[PDB]
This record gives sequence, C-alpha cells and structure tokens, in this order.
Amino acid sequence: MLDTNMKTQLKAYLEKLTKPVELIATLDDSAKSAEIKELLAEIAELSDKVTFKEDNSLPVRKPSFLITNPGSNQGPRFAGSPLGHEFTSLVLALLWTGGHPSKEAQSLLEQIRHIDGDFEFETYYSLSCHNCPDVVQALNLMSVLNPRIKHTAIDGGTFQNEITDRNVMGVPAVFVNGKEFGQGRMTLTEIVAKIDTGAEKRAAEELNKRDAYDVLIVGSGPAGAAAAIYSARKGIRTGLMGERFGGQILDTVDIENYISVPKTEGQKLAGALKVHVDEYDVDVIDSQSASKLIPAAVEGGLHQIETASGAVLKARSIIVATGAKWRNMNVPGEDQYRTKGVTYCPHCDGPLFKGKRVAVIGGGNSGVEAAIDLAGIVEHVTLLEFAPEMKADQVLQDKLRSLKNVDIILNAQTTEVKGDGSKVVGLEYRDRVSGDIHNIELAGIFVQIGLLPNTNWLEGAVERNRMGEIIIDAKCETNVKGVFAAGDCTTVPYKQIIIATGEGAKASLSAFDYLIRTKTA
Amino acid sequence: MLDTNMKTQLKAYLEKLTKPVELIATLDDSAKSAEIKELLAEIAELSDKVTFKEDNSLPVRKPSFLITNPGSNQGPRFAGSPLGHEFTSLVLALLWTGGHPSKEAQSLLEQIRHIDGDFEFETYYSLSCHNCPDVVQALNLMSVLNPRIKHTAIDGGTFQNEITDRNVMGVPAVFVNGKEFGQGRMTLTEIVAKIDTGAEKRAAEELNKRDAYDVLIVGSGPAGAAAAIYSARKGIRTGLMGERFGGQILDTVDIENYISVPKTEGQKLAGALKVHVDEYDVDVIDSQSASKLIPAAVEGGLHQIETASGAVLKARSIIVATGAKWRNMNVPGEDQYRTKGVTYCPHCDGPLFKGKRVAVIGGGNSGVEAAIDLAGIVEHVTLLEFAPEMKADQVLQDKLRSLKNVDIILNAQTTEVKGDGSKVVGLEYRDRVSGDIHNIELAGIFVQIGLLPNTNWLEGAVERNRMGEIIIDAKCETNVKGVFAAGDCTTVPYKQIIIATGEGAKASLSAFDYLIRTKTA
Ligand SMILES: Cc1cc2nc3c(=O)[nH]c(=O)nc-3n(C[C@H](O)[C@H](O)[C@H](O)COP(=O)(O)OP(=O)(O)OC[C@H]3O[C@@H](n4cnc5c(N)ncnc54)[C@H](O)[C@@H]3O)c2cc1C
Ligand SMILES: Cc1cc2nc3c(=O)[nH]c(=O)nc-3n(C[C@H](O)[C@H](O)[C@H](O)COP(=O)(O)OP(=O)(O)OC[C@H]3O[C@@H](n4cnc5c(N)ncnc54)[C@H](O)[C@@H]3O)c2cc1C
Repeated sequence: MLDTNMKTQLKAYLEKLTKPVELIATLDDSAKSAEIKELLAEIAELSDKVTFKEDNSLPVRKPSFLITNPGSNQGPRFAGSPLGHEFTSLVLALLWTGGHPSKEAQSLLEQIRHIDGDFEFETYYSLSCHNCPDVVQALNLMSVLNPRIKHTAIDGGTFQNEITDRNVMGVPAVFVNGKEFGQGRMTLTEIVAKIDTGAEKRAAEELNKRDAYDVLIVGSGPAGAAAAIYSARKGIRTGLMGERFGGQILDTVDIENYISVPKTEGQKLAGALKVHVDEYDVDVIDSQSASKLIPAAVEGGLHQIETASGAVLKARSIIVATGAKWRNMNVPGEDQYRTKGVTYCPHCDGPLFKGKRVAVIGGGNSGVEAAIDLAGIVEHVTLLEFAPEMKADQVLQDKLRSLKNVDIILNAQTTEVKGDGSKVVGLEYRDRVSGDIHNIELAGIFVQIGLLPNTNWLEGAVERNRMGEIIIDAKCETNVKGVFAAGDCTTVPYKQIIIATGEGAKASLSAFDYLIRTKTA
Repeated sequence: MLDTNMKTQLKAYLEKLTKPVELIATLDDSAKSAEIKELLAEIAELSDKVTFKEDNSLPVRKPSFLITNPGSNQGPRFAGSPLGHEFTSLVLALLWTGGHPSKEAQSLLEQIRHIDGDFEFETYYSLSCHNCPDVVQALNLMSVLNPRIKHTAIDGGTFQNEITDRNVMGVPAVFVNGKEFGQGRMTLTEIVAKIDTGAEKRAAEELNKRDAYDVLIVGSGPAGAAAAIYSARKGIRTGLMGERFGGQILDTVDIENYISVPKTEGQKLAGALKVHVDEYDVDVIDSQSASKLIPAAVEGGLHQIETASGAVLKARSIIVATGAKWRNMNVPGEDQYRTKGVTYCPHCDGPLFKGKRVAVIGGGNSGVEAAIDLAGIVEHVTLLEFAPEMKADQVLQDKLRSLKNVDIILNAQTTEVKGDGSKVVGLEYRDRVSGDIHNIELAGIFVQIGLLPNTNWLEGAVERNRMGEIIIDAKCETNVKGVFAAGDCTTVPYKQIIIATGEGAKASLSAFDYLIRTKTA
C-alpha cells in the first residue's frame, strides 16, 4: 500500500524509535480489512521495534487498529484506511508512541499530560482531505500523552454509515463523549483550551509561574507605590504585591497635608497613585497577603515571599511596606461615624476642630501629647484613660494637667459613640470602678490607643522593635541584606502619607544600590 | 484772660509738671501784645515751675511766645492769641514741655523723636475754629519731641496780613519749609507718614521688629515648605524664611517622580507649594539669607538667626532646610543646555534617555553608580574622569569596566557642551595629560561632580559630616536641642523632592514635640 518512496521514508523515521511499538488490529472480511492488514504487516517488516498483532474479538470498529506499546492499551486508534493525507499522521503516531519527541512546547504537553478528566474523542476524516491531518495529529498526540484522553480517527470513506447517521457534512469533524465538539482546522492549543479551561483556577498557581523579580515590594499603600515608581523608573523588574492597592488612604475622605495638594480625597489620591505606578508597567498584584519571608541563603541569592494563598515569589531584593493597623475602640457608633468625627490622627484632622469640643481616647504618650496639641486650637479636650493612671511620661502628664481647657478622666471606658445620623455629637462612657455611666457632648473623638504594624508575619526573620516596627536605618536597611522597609510598618517616627511616600523612594534607591553592588559577577 | 474756671483747671494740670517751663514772649505795642503779656503773667502766677520772660529783640513774629525749658530754645511758638479753642492746645504744650506724658503710642513718639531732617512748620488757625486744635497739638508735640522739627501756630485773627498774602482760605492750614503742606483735620500719624515716608527702608529693619517664632524654618524649598505647612497646621507661630521660595525645583522643567503626579513642571509645583503654605498664614520671608545661628543659652530659651541683611530673628525652635548647590562643570554651553540635555540627576532624568547615548561627568561613587544605572536603560554611556584614576569603590569600578555599552575616559576635562540651538548633540573634552581635544556625540550629559550643602554658615554651631551635610537622626534632630534639619542639606542619603518633603514633615513634627516638652513652666 506504501509505494517505494513512502517505504524509504518510513524505514528512516523508524530508526528514530527508542521504544517498541505494537499495532493491534481488529478486522473483518472486507477488502478494506485486507488492505489494513497488508499495510500493518508491511510496516512491521521495516523495523524490529514494530510488531503487528491481530485480535478480532475486541469490541471496536472493524477494521481498526490501535497504536501502543507492549503491555499497554494506551494510544490512538485508526478506524479504516490511514493513508492518503493521514499517512503523515500515522507516521507521527508511530514516532510518538516509540519515544520520538513532539515539536510542541513542553509546557503545553505537560498540561495535556496532567489533564484531569475522561475524554473519548472521535474524528471523522476522508483520505483526500488536505486539512484533516493536523486535527487527527493533535488528538493522537493527546492520547499518547494522557491515558484518560482517547482518540479514534475514523475514515469516513470506510464508515459511511456513521457519516450519514451522525450527519457529518464536512471534515475534519470531531466528537467528544458522544457530543459534537468542533469542525475544521483547530489547533492543539484551541482543543486543550476547550477541555481544560482554567476556569476557577487560583491566582496562586499563576503567581508560582512568575520569574524572579529584581525588587518585590510587599504592601501597596503610598510607601509601596512610591517604591514601585522609583524602582520601575530604573528599568528593573519590579513587582508590587499587596492586600489592597491604596492602603489606609482608600478609607479616608479629606486629606489636607499631602504636600502641594491643598485638599484631596483618599480614593482620588489612591487612584492617582495607581495611574503613576501603571505608567511604568510595574507587575501589580492585588488581594494577596505575604505570610512568610524566607531570607536568601547567600548574598546575591534570592529572597522568597510565601503568600497566604500558597504561592511563593522570589526576588533579589525585597521592600517591606505593609503599614499598620490603627487600633479601634470597638464600640457601637465607632464605625458609623468614621470620617464624620471619629478620627485616629491628630496631625491629619486637628485643624477641622477649631473652636469645637473633642475627646482623646488613650493616656499613653500619643494620647497625652495629642491632647496637649489639640488643646492649643480647640475649645475643649477631654482625655479618657481606661486604666487607673495615665501611662504617658510624667512631663507630658504634668503639662496636660496644667491646661485650663482640658479634663482628664481615669478608669474610663467608652461604651458608645453618639451622633445625629451624620456626625458625632457626643460619647458615652462607663467608670470601670463604680460602673456609673456618663456622657460628654463633643464634635470629635481622636482615638489614640495604639498602632499595630503589619509585621507579625516577619517574626524571626526581620528585627523588630518593642512595638513591632521594623528597625531601619536612614537608608531603610533592615538586619537582612537585600531586605529594606518603608512607611508606617517601620521605626519611622511619624505615620503620615507624605512621610511614607518619601520613605518608599528612599527604600527603592537603596535596593537599587544593593543590586548594583551584589552583581559581583 | 482766663476766667476763674479756666484758671482753676490750670493750677490743677500744672501740678502735674515735673520740669520747669519758661514762656518767652516777643512783643510789640498793640493791645494784642498786652493781652498776651497779661495771659503769660497770669499763668506764671499759678505755679513756681512756670516763669515768664520777655525778649522783644528776637527776630520773630510780634506778638509771639515760645514754650520751652530753661537753658533751652526748643519747643512750640504761639503767634497771637492762644485762647478760644487753642486754650486746650496751650495747656497741653505746657504739660508736655514740663514732663507730662503724651497719650500717643510711644512707638510713634520714638519715631518722631528720631526723624532725621529739618522741618519748619507753620499752622494758621482762628480762635473760633473747632477743628484746628488737634492739628496744632500734633505739630506742637512734634516740636517738643524733636529739636529739628519746629512749629509756630499762628492766630490768623492777629496776623491777617499773612492770611491774605499766603491766600489761606480755610483753616487749619499748614505750611512746611515755605511750601503748603496740607489743610484740615490731619492726624499725627498722617503728618509723620508725609515727612518720614519709610520709602526705601530695608526689610531688615522690619524683620528686627518681628516677635519670636514658635518655629522658624530656614530655607523655602520643598523641605521648608512641607515643614511650614505641618507647623502652621498646629496653630503655632510659624516663620518661613528663604532666599528664593521654591528652591531647586523652580529651575527645573519636567518632573515625573513627585509621587501621585505623573508629570508636572518645576515652576508649577513651586506655585502649588506656595498656595498650600499660604492656606495657613505662615509668615513667609523671601530674598533673605541666614548667615549665622546663635544657639539658645538655655533649654526653653530662644535660638536666633542672623541674616546677611543684618536682621536678627528669634525662635523657640529652628528647622534648617537650606538644601544644596549642585556643582557645575563651568564650561561654555552648560548653562545654555540645562534642561535640554544637561542634567545633574540620574534618578530624575534617566528614563528620558532610553535608547540614547549619554555621558556621566565624575568618577566618584555617584558618577560610577550613575553610569552603571544608566547603562541598564540607555544605548551607551561614556564616563569622564578628570583625574588619572576613578575615585569610586573598587567594586563599582570593576562592575563598570565589565559593561559592554560603556567607555571610561580618564584624565578627561570637558571643555564645551555642544548642541544644535535647542538640545545637546555632543561634548568636547581635553586629555589633561597630552592636551589633545576629542569629541563625543551624545544626547545627554549627567553631571555627577558633587553636592555642596548650604551649611557653611552653620560651621561651629551644628555638627556636620565630612561632606558638609547636617548630621540628623531619624527624628531630624541635630546636636543642638531645639534645632532640627530636613532635606538635601542633611545626611538624608538621597536628594529628591518627594524625599525632602517627607523629611520636612518629620522635622516639623519633631519641633512640635520639642515645644510641648520644653514648656516645663
Ligand atoms: C482614617 C485615617 C485617615 C488618615 N488621614 C491621613 C491624612 O489626612 N494625612 C496623612 O498624611 N496621613 C493620614 N493617615 C495616615 C496615612 O494613611 C498612613 O500614614 C499611610 O497610608 C502609611 O502608608 P504605608 O504605605 O506605610 O502603609 P499603608 O497605607 O497602611 O499600606 C500598607 C498596605 O499593605 C497591606 N498589607 C498589610 N499586610 C500585608 C501583607 N502581609 N502582605 C501584603 N500586603 C499587606 C495593607 O493592607 C495596606 O494596603 C490616615 C490614617 C487613617 C487610619
Ligand atoms: C536641575 C535639577 C532638576 C531636578 N529634578 C528633580 C526631579 O525631577 N525630581 C526630584 O525628585 N528631584 C529633582 N531634583 C532634586 C530636588 O530639586 C531637590 O532634591 C529638592 O529640591 C531638595 O529640597 P530642599 O528643600 O531640601 O532644598 P532646596 O530645593 O535646595 O531648597 C533650599 C532653599 O533654601 C535656600 N537657602 C540656601 N541657603 C540659605 C540660607 N543661608 N538662608 C536662607 N535660605 C537659604 C536655597 O536658595 C533654596 O531656595 C532636581 C535638582 C536639580 C538641580
């Protein structure tokens, strides 16, 4: 059935086999069966690595044959004649079964190899169809690669019954698991995309595929964004990963101390940050949390960051910019009146309360100094301390107790923030000793209970001070070579947007200098 | 001439005298002279501190009399009758000559006292003029205060010749040094404003008059402006003094790394800074240079700043934010092509030269690292070093000499920057050893010769590092209590706008904390 040319090419290609191949035929008494039996015997003659066997008891189309390895029943089946245009397909199926490599990208083949699901493909062709072979070959390859993907290529010229029955009006025509699948010149990639959709596959899988970063910035508030802009501007491979782009500013309304901008809003400032970052094609990763830092085992190595989602990213340098949580009172009304008189920051909102009465919650240094600060510009301040005594430095306590527009209330626990539906009008608190409930009328409540830097995930890796802050020097260096930190999560002494952005720029320039100096190759 | 009421009031008011007064009359034979002689003798009777003398040889109007002290010839002269409405003026002139205080503000009297110039005032009045006395009194007071300011109040009813001759058609009518001066109800302030204009008086005099600041910020670039905004927002008395508001950004065009602002220009950013500062009514002083810091002699005292103009300002805290000068090549073409390809900053302009050829001038760490930095994103870098060897760390030199798109030229001195009338196209340099002249074609020249912090005026007062930078800690504290520093003039390791603004905010919050803690009264 092979002319002498086809036969000369085949002996050559068959030399390329590294594994034995069996051709297992299941035949009837038709001339077509005789033709197939002749072909398979002629192929087996061309190589000791190919053997032809017959099993006419099998419950499969007649004539058909399986291409497989000894001991195995895996591989493509041709039903009817595999010559005409399909000769190339037959040869390729032999080569692949016998160990010769495919020319497809190995990542694609590995994907096919590990497709989880059972798929029985059937493809109708005709011998004179110029376009069929590419499709037959793609599905053949899939069946060689994955025992759960089966393929029977069917010669419509032999099984004309099925052509009419299934109303196949054009070829190549593909079926899967009893349903029509597609027609025409589809590619292996397109076929896989249809059966292995990637629908509802986690971002973590994709994150594991990322190459190593030159710098990976963890946290995407103003410090991280600044760092990302400075880094990408130098042309290095810059990743910026964070839980929520924008950080704390996203949840604030009015901002009047972002230097050069008399008044803006948090959401707008966050959006401006995103535009600035995106000008430089930073790889921005959102809704991910770093859960562990694995320090590089050698200078010039790679640091790694594990995510809570289970991914691992790698980088030559890291900038940690995870900021802080600002502790809440956790009382009714607090959330309702955030931005409407409940505030966590005297530097930010102090000026809004000129001529108003306010409270400060907390009698540590922050709270006491906040109270002394506010007492300079507001009508009246009441400081509430939960404990029986203030914790602030004695000089501050003495200074506060000397102000005439200040009341200090000890053993006081806020029980509710009160407003009028739009703004704060007072607060209610309980004396923790007597249990008595009291009320103060006011327009503002400055919560000064404490900050919780977002740094517990670094315990044991990066040195932190007694308050949880990452210890940095003026260059934003930490105790780990190639790890830098910027913004509120650090020992930087004040926590403001303009301060954080400055620090992010510094940390970025330090990381860059570090990269220059550890390319000692 | 005095009724018994006028006479009873006078004896009382005359008790208030602390110095002897003489009334020196120059008379003729008219009834008017007899009236004046009678009045003066009647006044002298009322008090041992008042004496009446006559000198009819003097070359002055007749009748007239001078009000003065013994041994002196200084004071106001009344020509004709000083009764009617002018009685109050006569009494006041007696009281002032005899040591009783004026009710005017003493700063006004001190100004009058020290007016440099000779002014001979004459004022025409009439006895029935209700408005004249205030004017007569003002000029009388001036003559009591300053011997160079003379005043003769003239009774137009007595010297009617002069009324017609000088065409005085309404009173009060004032002349000075032979010229008409003014008519009507002018005030002492208005009179002084006309003869002691303050025209071309230096700003230094006005600066010496300022009260003490809570914070005085020296230098008004981005660091100082940020500091001023943070300070004024706390309601404290905030001064911002500098040579030129805006600092280095004023002379730059394109800025693409002021975080959140993808692209702006220097002049526009400087103007935005001015608007933000002015929202808080900072006392902004421009075109002044600090020439010396005098540290407070005690905690809670006042620091002082001398200016080159000779003023001295005082403040409870100081923030030094004077930035740096960026050293130039000082060669033809350099100034012409500033902003058009000559740049002093790889962080700022690096991205603009993607795919271009550039040079770096200077082979210290900055220059060498700048070159390695740029070599990552530009087509080619040539580094020119003036000396026979680079001064950079060996690791950097080794890294630079391994890059394939880099040439290093030693003993090289730039002689000219070349452009096409709008942008840089090359540079010319001389080999300092052989004297040979060579040319390089390029689009950018990064000058990395060095920074000169604006801090020599602090030598001996504030500790500086080996490069002239003010040594600060993370809180922007210096070695002098109550003196802070921010921005490029400090040991902050990188020199950028966003970094400087962050630092200014920090220094401001530190100064505020310092003020809270040194109000130990
Ligand atoms: C209500 C409010 C109003 C404020 N108003 C002002 C104002 O008017 N002016 C001003 O100057 N300052 C203001 N501040 C303070 C200012 O917002 C912060 O100082 C600033 O945002 C700090 O920036 P940052 O980048 O260091 O940290 P953040 O803004 O806190 O950003 C850190 C980011 O990293 C994320 N992150 C945390 N842990 C991880 C992790 N493990 N992995 C990945 N990502 C993580 C966080 O979710 C966050 O998105 C305000 C703060 C609050 C609470
Ligand atoms: C040409 C050029 C372009 C630049 N482009 C950028 C850019 O794109 N992005 C970026 O981030 N950075 C850029 N920079 C750097 C940036 O401008 C500076 O880092 C920044 O301005 C530093 O701010 P500063 O307030 O510390 O000092 P300065 O801006 O230098 O301001 C200090 C001010 O104090 C004044 N002063 C000095 N001595 C005294 C004295 N004795 N008394 C009173 N006042 C005094 C100075 O005259 C000056 O006005 C550029 C610099 C240059 C030279």
